[PDB]
Amino acid sequence: MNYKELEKMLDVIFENSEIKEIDLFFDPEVEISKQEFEDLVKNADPLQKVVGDNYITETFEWWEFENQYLEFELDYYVKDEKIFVLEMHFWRKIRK
Amino acid sequence: MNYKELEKMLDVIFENSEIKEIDLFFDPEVEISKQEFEDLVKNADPLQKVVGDNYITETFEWWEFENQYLEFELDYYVKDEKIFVLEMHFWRKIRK
Amino acid sequence: MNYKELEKMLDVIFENSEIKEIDLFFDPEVEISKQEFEDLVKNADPLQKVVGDNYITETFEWWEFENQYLEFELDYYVKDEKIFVLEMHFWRKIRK
Amino acid sequence: MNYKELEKMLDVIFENSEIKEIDLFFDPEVEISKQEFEDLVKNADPLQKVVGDNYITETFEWWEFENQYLEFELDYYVKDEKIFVLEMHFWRKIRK
Amino acid sequence: MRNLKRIVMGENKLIGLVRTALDSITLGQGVNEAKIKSPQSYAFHTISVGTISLDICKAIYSSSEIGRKQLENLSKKYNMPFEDLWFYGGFLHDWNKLSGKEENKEELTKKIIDKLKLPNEFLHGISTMAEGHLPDNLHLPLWVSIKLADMLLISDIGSVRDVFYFANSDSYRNAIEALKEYNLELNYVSSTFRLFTLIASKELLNDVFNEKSGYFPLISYADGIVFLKRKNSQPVLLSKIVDLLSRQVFSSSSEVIEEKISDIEKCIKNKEELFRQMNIDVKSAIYDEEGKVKQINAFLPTKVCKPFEDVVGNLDNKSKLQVAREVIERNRKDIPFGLLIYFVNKFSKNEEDYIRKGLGINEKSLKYLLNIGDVQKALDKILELLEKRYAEQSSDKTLLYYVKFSSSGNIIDDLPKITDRPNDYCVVCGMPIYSSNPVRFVQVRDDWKVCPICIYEANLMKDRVKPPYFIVTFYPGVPISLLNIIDFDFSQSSIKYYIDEEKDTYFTAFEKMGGRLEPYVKKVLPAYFSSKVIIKASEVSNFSLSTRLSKSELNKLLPYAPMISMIFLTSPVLISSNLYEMPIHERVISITSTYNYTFMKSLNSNLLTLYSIFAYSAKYDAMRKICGRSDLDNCLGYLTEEMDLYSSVDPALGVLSIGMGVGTPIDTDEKFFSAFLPVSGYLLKVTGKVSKMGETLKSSIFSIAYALKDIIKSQKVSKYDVTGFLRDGVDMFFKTTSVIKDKEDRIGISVNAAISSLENKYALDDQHRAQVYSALQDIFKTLYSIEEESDRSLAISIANTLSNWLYIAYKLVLQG
Amino acid sequence: MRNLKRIVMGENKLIGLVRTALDSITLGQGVNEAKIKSPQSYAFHTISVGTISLDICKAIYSSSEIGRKQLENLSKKYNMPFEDLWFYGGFLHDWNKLSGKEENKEELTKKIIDKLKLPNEFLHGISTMAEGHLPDNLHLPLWVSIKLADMLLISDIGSVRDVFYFANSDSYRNAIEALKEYNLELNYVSSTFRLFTLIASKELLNDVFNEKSGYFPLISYADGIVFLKRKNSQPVLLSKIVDLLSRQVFSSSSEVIEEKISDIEKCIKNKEELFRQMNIDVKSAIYDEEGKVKQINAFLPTKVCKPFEDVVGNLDNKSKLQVAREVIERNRKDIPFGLLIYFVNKFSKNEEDYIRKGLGINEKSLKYLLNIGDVQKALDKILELLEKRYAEQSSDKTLLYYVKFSSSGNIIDDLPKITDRPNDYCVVCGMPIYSSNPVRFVQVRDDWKVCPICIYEANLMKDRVKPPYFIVTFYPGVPISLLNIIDFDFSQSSIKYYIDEEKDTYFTAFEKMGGRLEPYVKKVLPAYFSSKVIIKASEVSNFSLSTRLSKSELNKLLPYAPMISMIFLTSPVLISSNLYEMPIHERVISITSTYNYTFMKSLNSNLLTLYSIFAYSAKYDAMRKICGRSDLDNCLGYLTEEMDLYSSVDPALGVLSIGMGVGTPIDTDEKFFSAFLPVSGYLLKVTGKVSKMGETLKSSIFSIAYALKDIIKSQKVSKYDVTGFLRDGVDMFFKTTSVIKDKEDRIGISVNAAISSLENKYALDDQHRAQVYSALQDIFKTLYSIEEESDRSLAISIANTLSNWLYIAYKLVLQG
Ligand SMILES: [Zn+2]
Ligand SMILES: [Zn+2]
Repeated sequence: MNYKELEKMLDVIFENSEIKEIDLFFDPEVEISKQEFEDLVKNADPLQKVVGDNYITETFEWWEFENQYLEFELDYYVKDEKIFVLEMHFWRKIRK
Repeated sequence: MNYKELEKMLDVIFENSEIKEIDLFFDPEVEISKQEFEDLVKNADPLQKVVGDNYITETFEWWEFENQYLEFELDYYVKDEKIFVLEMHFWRKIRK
Repeated sequence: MNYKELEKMLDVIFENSEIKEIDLFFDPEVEISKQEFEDLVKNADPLQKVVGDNYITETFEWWEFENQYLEFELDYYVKDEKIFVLEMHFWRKIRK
Repeated sequence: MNYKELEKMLDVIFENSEIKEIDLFFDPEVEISKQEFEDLVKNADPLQKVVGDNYITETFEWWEFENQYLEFELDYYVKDEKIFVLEMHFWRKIRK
Repeated sequence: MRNLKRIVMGENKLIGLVRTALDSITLGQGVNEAKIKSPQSYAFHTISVGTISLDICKAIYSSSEIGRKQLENLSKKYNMPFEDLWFYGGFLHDWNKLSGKEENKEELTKKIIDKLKLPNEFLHGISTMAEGHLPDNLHLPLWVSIKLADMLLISDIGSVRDVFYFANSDSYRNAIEALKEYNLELNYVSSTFRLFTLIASKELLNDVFNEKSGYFPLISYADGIVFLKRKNSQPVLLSKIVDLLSRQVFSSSSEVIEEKISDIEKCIKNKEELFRQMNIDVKSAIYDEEGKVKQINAFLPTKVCKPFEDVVGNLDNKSKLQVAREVIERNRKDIPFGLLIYFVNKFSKNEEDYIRKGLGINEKSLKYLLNIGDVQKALDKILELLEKRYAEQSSDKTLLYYVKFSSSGNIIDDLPKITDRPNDYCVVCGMPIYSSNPVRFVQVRDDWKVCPICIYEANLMKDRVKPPYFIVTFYPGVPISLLNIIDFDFSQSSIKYYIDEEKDTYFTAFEKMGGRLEPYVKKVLPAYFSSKVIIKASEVSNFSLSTRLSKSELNKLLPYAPMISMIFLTSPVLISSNLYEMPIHERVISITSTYNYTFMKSLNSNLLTLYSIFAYSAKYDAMRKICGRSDLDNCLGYLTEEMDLYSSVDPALGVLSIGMGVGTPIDTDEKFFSAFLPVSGYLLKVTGKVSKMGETLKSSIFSIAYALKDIIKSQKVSKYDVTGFLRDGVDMFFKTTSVIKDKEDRIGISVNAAISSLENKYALDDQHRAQVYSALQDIFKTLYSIEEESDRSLAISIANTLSNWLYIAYKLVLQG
Repeated sequence: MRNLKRIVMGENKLIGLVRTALDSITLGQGVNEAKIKSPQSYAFHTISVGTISLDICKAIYSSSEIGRKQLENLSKKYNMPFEDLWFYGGFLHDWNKLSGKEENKEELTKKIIDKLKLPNEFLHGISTMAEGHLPDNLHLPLWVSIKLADMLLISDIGSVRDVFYFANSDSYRNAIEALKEYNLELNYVSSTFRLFTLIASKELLNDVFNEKSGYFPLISYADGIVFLKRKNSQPVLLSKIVDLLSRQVFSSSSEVIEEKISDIEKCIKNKEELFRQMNIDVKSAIYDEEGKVKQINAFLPTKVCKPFEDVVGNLDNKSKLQVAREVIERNRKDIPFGLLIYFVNKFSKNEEDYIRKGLGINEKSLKYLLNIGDVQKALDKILELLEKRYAEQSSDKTLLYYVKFSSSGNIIDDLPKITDRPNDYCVVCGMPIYSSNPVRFVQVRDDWKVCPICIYEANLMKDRVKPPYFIVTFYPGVPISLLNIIDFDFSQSSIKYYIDEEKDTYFTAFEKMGGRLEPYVKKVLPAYFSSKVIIKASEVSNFSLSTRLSKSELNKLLPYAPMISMIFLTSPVLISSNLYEMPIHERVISITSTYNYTFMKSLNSNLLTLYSIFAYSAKYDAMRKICGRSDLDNCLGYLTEEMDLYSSVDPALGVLSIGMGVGTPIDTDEKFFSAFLPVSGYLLKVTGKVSKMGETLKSSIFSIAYALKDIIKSQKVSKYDVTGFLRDGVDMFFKTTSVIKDKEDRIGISVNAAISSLENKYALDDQHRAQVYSALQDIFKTLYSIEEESDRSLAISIANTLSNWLYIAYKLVLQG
């Protein structure tokens, strides 16, 4: 799967707050470069990283206009300096 | 959010077969017409329609290739011929 | 695992109304008799039975109090009058 | 909910490997003491803790006979030296 | 709902009969008040009639060969189990007579006979046996048992002797003459309620009035028990009654006696090296190296040595001997001189009682006497002292069965009272004291003393029957075969309060409240002879309850009061700190304590009274989540002060009482979203039926809330958005320029100001605003009526209460 | 599947017609081989007949007023759109004639006319027009267009002139005589395939043979194009042909010319301070302070200064003038002396060409000449030099249209060849060189030179047409109105290979392969006059492809070969490094390269040949997951070495070729569970139909795998558990004591040893082991036949391959 088409879908999630949560799973894994992955979270607030047995889990969040945040979680692994993503998770949370 | 935005996210799901499963949840509901709902279904096989207390759930299926089918179910409600979609589910199943 | 073990876990779910939702997944499947399956249902209202490709899904509902109902659905299959349960779902819904 | 009855249910999960995964949610929260919570994980291998905005998430794991592990995750918060649990998660994983 | 299979465990044949009858009747159908004369519920009276009818039939079956074969034929005719025919016969019979109240509408009886899965041919006999005479001669046992049960449970027979006066004079004579032919007599034994009798009454029904001797206890009436006598059976003898009940006192606990033994070992151990050394060179141990002789407090430290007659004086006479000999046998091999010095010198007021080998020497005598073999002389003088006191305290017990346990159908084996010159009278209870020892050391004028009775009551209130108490009385009486059956179990559920008048039956709501039916009741203390039953509060809640009854902790035990009532078939409940606090008497039940809040008032029906306190249980369950461990007592006080004030104008406002003035934190988001939402739909349900005002308020708030989400089709609301337009109406309604206005103008201007502030923020419809305007009229119509009554300073506090409830209903109609 | 609405974007009326026809026919139905004489598919021939019939009808419509109104009546009679009537008429007509092959079974035509949603009355005319004569006189345009399209596409008309010989002599004469009456002639122009003609042929069909001039191109046959001539239209003139095609050479890119300008600025900048200082005191700059005079390499550094006639000598004559004047205008205001010294002293082989103001002084002349105004004399001598070379290189272009672009239906405007004494001949292509300058500096014997033609071909292979190439040819020809329509897009999908013979139609599999139909084709280079089309491999894969064709990188471009074939309507595909590599000729298509592996052999049907390489695409997609970035080239080699060996005995074993001997890591769990499972069900599907052996193997492995999970009802299996009992049979089958045995005994003992080792671990059934025993016979029966053929040392390697496939099928039957 070309990252061009995945970004074509993720832009709708960033631009539509009506999207409360989205859980998507890839099979086979989608490969992206380090620059493509960094360009997605370049403007994010990193939260955690979990070095699993054979899957790296990271969590990020952004802030939106008010008390509303956009959460992001993904599981991935690295091979030959490309990033293979297992699954992605988005959901919006409101809290102080 | 209208179908013009949701169609941009659905075109990605239909083209890329790597997406094994994706779950969409809306708040508020996405408003679509009965015509746009018919065009999203006309080529799929319907399998089940159940009328909940206030949420009618309908599922469909496309044949992709070999023995892999793309299934798709909805949670929505209707008023004044307008269709408000609560949530959307897509997943690809190996069917004998 | 037999119904003698599963009944010890179900007695807790029926007594304590604080359990809002609980999902059970078996591997391998829990083997129960048609009689023990009938005794787990005889007092509930059946709502839906659908026959999957190899997994028949049936759901039931008890009235607890006021407008709160305990719903319960199954995923199972039958052979030689033996019932093998794939998974179990319990949740309590406010129904008007 | 008395912890006596919750432990009556959790013992079936520790003693039946056929239970692949269980996700249960409490509403209202179940209150237990620090000793009751420590007695559950006294023999566990702690993995992580996440100090959420108003919910503490912890993850534990045990080892079982072979390459099979039993995972545990729960979200909770403390008030008046009692522990109020929001939800619990169990699942069994096999890996080196 | 518990496992429908696990409730059937320990299936006594009577338990399933009561389960089936309660499972058949609707909850709101058995809770209904029976008659105007006394507080009786349909569930309590009908179950009692069937229970007594079951007992009388089993008595006839076990006593007469002719009644046995007659009941066998009567059972085979309808093809029903014997005890099922006997129980349901009286149960259906009582429903057919209590339905004589205005409704006739006998149609209800067909639903019961259907769910019981019984032939209607059986109902054709009952409906002609309740009124009319026998179906035929074979139904004579049922006619006798049921008519007797119907007699024994008239609205207020009120006394044991009134049964025997109703007996021969009225129309009940024909049934007793036939009971005579079944060789069964009627009999009764009157008794007075006392603390020791509460624990000991169960053993009398097993070792005296048992079926083996042929007495068959039936029912009690607060002044005695009513049972039977099969002819030529042995008479009820007082000798075994005194033999059993004095044994319950003269049988101290096997670990309490171990503690009194340890109290002795605590002293003689403190100077163990001296007592062990005294086995040789006594003159070197008793004398001090600096002077003459040591005194005994240097060997027997006063801080740790309680005198023996004060240690074991709390027990009985036989238990003192077991204490002395077990202490002697346990420690004679180690420190026999410590045992000698202890008993000889630490015997409290009877200090000089050791004259045997009593040389009269003050302290030097240890050098001038023989060895360890002399210690047994003390055990002999202990035998000669306690066995003599035993005959005196057994006589102190006897007068209770000469004066109190009286007015009986038993005969007296006891020699009369005159053991001349009773040594004293008890200072609290008044019973004559004859034993020479007792003095008032409970833990112008000279000395006061107490009898061995109310010291045994103290050893029970120390642990086994410690206050406070839940008390529930029955009118006119309660079957004994039903008292020893009903139990409860709150340990797995704590408080539960959700009940529906008709969606579930009585038994479903019975077990939902934690009610249990077990062959051996263990959490309940049935005062048999008192026609009442007492619940120890420690077995209800796990809170560290006090010994009295604090008004702040009454707010904590009250959520269990209605549950206790329903478990005991909807009967009046009293919360008290002393067993002897007497109940106050209406056609409806009452939940009361030493000091009654206004929200505990008994509404016009048992169903509404239960809902009134069940509403408080739902609020208590929310404050449990809100306020902390230390703030809750201050929180429940501010709530109770408001409920007691709102219910003083109408109980529907008592249901809506939550606070929401100031008091404890006014912060709304910390209170509504956190706890009160899951119980709001139930509190509103209770409000809509406790009064006509509450029905007007419930329908008006929902008619606005339904119209609010219909206009505000988005969840973007603030707290001020849905409540602001109403607050502008309340401000208009209470400012002094509008308070002077006429009634039709003051309500008309305020509702116009309410809709005017609403339409400036959102768009209404011409046909849609009319229902909001009509509901706002009814709201301000009630705000005027609760200002005619009461005060402006309270109507404003109620308006703020109602204004916040509108926010609650808006969040409640979106829950679906 | 793409959005069924977004494919319709850019809807050329022909595109929807081809989409509808392909959507109507089954995939395995259009892929079918047409006739035995030449490689043709049902999809290619029938679509071509309809496309040409559409072109001839639109030509008649646009050329004759009488045919226009005749087509209007014919369209209104059936009530169909004009072009829909014209296209589907020839499409259905060709299916009705190609079905003459043995099956008659004309029942297939009813499915097509139904899905097209067309009246069967139209089919009644076609089924009587394909055989028989006119339905009536009004159908004359269809009879002409379709019979001409049927003629133009006979299995191998093979040549442009063969059309005009088939024309008048055979039965096709009646259609052309009627085409005469529609004032439409036939015509053709022969041309030779060349690299520059590949990019330039598209412009000829737009600026020469366009509809505006009335020529209507139809089809090409590798030796020319066939078009039409409406009577009294202008003749095809060579003057505009040479005018347009020489312009494509004499139009260097606007950024390539900017680069050659920057190559000049790179030199004159290196010593900018000296050229700027030369505006005054030239004698102080040209002379060195230590001696006499400096030489020009101190001002014009050799490392950075390429001579001008070598810099811009790669471009054309007009582009050299634009380079010189743009460099002059850009830098005259700053360093005019650097511009002077550069052109005067760095002009390469024509060094002395600056005689104008050429004092003959070697280096001192800068002191002895006039100022900046003299620089324009160089621009004049550049104009007089390049405009003269322009007339010589335009003459060098002309002979291509005198000798190669020949055998035509056009007239010659050009003056004949004799520009006497051609200066040389090209050393590679052979065309005569006349311009005085060119020498072979491409980047016994004296000097070799090259013409301006194949230097323009080099500037195209540098970027625009860089090798390698996918090449697909058509037999006997391909419609031109279809070449400029077909395109592809692999950028969003990469490789796709899942096809079903009948579950989806041709168009579904067409778009599934990434095929596109667009009005302006952009990723495809149609060699029009060559009846073939060339695909640049850089627009297929994103890999850094080499300039030749490595055998290790052929394994990487091959997964795209079958996709290219299907997109171009199932036509033979050739992978090559040079455009001019000529195809080898069977009734079935062939996928080939310079060196052919055995697994690329063409099976007995186009469907099986595609499955043969589609099986390799599935394996390549798994190795993509397994081996790393550097190991993959070594991985694909070990796989290809096995496939080429297994397919040498049977192609079904080529489908089952994966490796699993040793070679690259034998670790099975790292290979099966990681990549090969999702494609195993497809590889087995291909195996069960490429040969009778594969059908025997597929049914036997599944019959064991189905029976394995039926016996081993648990997932507790190890790798050795499901494969061990078979390995014990293979060991029994190949040990030298049993290899000598007779055929019926060697297979009978090995299957007995297989089931014996199985029954010792698990329990079988009497009726259940028979199917396992019968399948093991067929397996070892094939292991004997692949030992009769081939070797024991290979049959063991195949046995290990089959033994691992049993583990694959066991994990495959549990996937559901
Ligand atoms: Zn006393
Ligand atoms: Zn050349």
